[PDB]
Amino acid sequence: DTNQRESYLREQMKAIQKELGGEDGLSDLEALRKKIEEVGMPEAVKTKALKELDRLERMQQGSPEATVARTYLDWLTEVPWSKADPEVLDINHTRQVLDEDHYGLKDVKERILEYLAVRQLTQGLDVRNKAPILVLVGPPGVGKTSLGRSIARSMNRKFHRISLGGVRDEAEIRGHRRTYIGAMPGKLIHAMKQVGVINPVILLDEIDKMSSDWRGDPASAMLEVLDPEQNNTFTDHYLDVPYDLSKVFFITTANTLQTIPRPLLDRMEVIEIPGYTNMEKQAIARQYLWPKQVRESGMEGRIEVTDAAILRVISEYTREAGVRGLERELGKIARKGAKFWLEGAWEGLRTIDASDIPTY
Amino acid sequence: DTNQRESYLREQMKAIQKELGGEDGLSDLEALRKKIEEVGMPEAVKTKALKELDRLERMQQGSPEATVARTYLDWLTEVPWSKADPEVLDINHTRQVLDEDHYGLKDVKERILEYLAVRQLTQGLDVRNKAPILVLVGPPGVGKTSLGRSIARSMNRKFHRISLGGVRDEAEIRGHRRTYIGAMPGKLIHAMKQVGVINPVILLDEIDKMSSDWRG
Amino acid sequence: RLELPVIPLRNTVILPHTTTPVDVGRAKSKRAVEEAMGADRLIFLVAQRDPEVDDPAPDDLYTWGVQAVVKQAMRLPDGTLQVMVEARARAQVTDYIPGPYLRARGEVFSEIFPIDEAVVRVLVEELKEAFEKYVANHKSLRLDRYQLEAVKGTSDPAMLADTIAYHATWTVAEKQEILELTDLEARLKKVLGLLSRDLERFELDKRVAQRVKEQM
Amino acid sequence: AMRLPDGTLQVMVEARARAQVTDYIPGPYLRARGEVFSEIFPIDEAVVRVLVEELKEAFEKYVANHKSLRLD
Ligand SMILES: Nc1ncnc2c1ncn2[C@@H]1O[C@H](COP(=O)(O)OP(=O)(O)OP(O)(O)=S)[C@@H](O)[C@H]1O
Repeated sequence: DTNQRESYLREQMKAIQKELGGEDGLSDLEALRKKIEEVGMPEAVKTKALKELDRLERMQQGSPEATVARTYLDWLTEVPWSKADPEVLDINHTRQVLDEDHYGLKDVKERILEYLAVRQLTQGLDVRNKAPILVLVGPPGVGKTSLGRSIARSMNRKFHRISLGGVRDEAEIRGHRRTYIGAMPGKLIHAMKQVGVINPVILLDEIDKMSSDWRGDPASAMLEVLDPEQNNTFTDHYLDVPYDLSKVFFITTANTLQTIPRPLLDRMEVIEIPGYTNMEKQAIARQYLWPKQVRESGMEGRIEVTDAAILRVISEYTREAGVRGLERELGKIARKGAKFWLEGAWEGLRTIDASDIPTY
Repeated sequence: DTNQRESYLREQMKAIQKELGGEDGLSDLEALRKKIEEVGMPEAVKTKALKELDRLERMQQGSPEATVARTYLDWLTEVPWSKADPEVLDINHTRQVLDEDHYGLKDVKERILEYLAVRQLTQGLDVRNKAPILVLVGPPGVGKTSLGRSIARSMNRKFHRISLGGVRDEAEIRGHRRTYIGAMPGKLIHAMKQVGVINPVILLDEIDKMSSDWRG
Repeated sequence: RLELPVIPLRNTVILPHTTTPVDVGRAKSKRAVEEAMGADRLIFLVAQRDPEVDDPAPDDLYTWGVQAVVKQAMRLPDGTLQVMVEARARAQVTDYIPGPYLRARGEVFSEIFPIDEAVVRVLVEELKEAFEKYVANHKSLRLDRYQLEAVKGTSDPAMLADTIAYHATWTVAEKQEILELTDLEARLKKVLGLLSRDLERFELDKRVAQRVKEQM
Repeated sequence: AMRLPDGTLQVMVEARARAQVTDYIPGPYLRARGEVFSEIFPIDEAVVRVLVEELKEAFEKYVANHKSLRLD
């Protein structure tokens, strides 16, 4: 009875197939095979998938190798295959966006609007480009990230970003070959995993801030994803089949010309980003900075500052080149305005002149 | 019909699980199924629990898929869902609380006034932040966590402490997918399973004493 | 009727207009049997709860008492007085008079015939076909053929309704909810829904039965 | 008409026609002005008869859609 009744219990724990509950997953990784089939994948990916799915269903318990194999299966299926985005095939919308939201960027938006125009002149939107991918160089916090977000909004494809600065090896740009629980791909595969389409607008953060010493040089991997003739055959260390990276746009950022590595310095379009002047940041603070401090700290129509006091702030509370320091000062003004308003609203609309600034 | 047929699955397989040769599940798949579909928690819990049914009906001893079904089920259920403490929204209350709990330098008190006075203006038909998160810097000996529990008591919220000087990877704060026990979930969901409401104050201790020892 | 003797029913409520056996094993019910043969063969049958206390209680009864005209009453020397009762209709129980033997007064029959009887006859024919399908399919789960034979050739809709509701096997709470429903169509809708639920768990039994041969 | 024993005036009437109130005489009791009849007789009775038959079929469907919400 101990053998036969337990065998019939095995018959029950498979033969119920969880019924209504089993409808989802179809008995543990039938639905993952279904989702291999559902996602339109390259054929080498599908052969690797079906092969290592046959490496699965092998008594998962007592085998964390089957756990990391199902993990690899998830990455394979979750990675977006044949899922695109609508684009904009005009340069006019990018003109209206970067004339609209970001205060012209003083002249250099047109040097961007030539690059996007040249990119949309390339016929068929073909894989070969032999072309640069628009590096941005400039002192920190000058709108470059929101510049890329704007360019993707004009593109009407979703922006993304990954702070790749400070990484010491290739082992999390390519991942590593699977051997245990906790096996992980590169950061780029994480990035395009949390982007559910196969043609995003990817913005690199700190290529010049990469570090090298041990566990393989990631500069090979950035070079391998760098060239449009090369990123189409970018393969992994976690994954196997080379991934197609032609449709994926790569805006990149940096901070220093002279510490980006030599294979990543050639074939690149250098844009030296400027920093809005005092009065230009005054104009910025008047319409897109202090209004957002007002709109996020919840004080619309309940406070105001004179712009000579904004001159007093920029001349006295922020000597950084960018706007993040001025953003922090205007945040502190927003917070002390919230306190001095929640002390009892003495006015229906406050008045911040240049006098009481070391009181707010 | 789906719920009653799954209840028929509950009834048949609770009659089945009593004599299992798979014993580390302890026949508690249907015992904890009372909060799979007789649950007063949202359709995230319902859909997760429907997949837990697919994660039941499995054996044990070494990497069990059904023990991790019930451990995951408890983790989802024990973690509060749409359960909230009544939090008092007052700032002068905190002026008394920080007067009754500390001697005070009377300087940082103004800073938490700044932040909480912003917190009084949480608008937009919800509570959305886009705001700083109060880094506290200074000696360890100074009553920082005392200040935090003062703020938590001032807000009628459950103070906790999980420290991040002791995490080296995204496996002590991130999880692993529920297919084996011996995967143990992270610190914030540890502290959130500790609390019975979905809204605690959490103070973080010594963020600067963290390192990337292993890959990641 | 009023102040008639009360016999607690054995393990299930006896629905009207079905030839059923009623066991009388306890002496406290035997005294009310001896009283009920002094009431012109008419018994106000009030059922007790599913855990049958050995003596009838003035708090464990049900709120519906059925009046039964005794076709014949045979006595047996084994200790059980099996009585052949053919009941008429449910009636409400106002309150409980303690015994033993128990007494409970009622009123006129709660079965009513409302307007729009064409819909009533359509529902009777639909429920007759659905119960014929339920009886013909449930040969594996032991549904009898005399139960299907005893529901053919009925004059009142209450005849077929209560007889079919007795001839299908489910719990006591659903039968109590049926006897609460004095409407002529709501009882038919309830029986149709319960038959659909039983046929769907029956389908669930064949689903697990296919995956029996699959996964063997 | 007749008088109910509980203190209610019960009257069985059939309405004649619609009218428009021009001026309101103050009350109580209330007074109304208007016309003796302002109804419109059917013209082009083929479409009217088609509409009557369609309304009859739609009302038959409406009363036939009830299963536990019975109507007279
Ligand atoms: N033309 C502009 N130049 C600089 N900052 C701007 C400009 N337009 C808007 N901003 C503000 O810039 C802030 C966010 O961007 P920044 O701090 O300038 O830089 P970032 O894009 O966040 O990071 P970078 O520039 O890539 S290092 C917001 O508060 C915007 O209001």
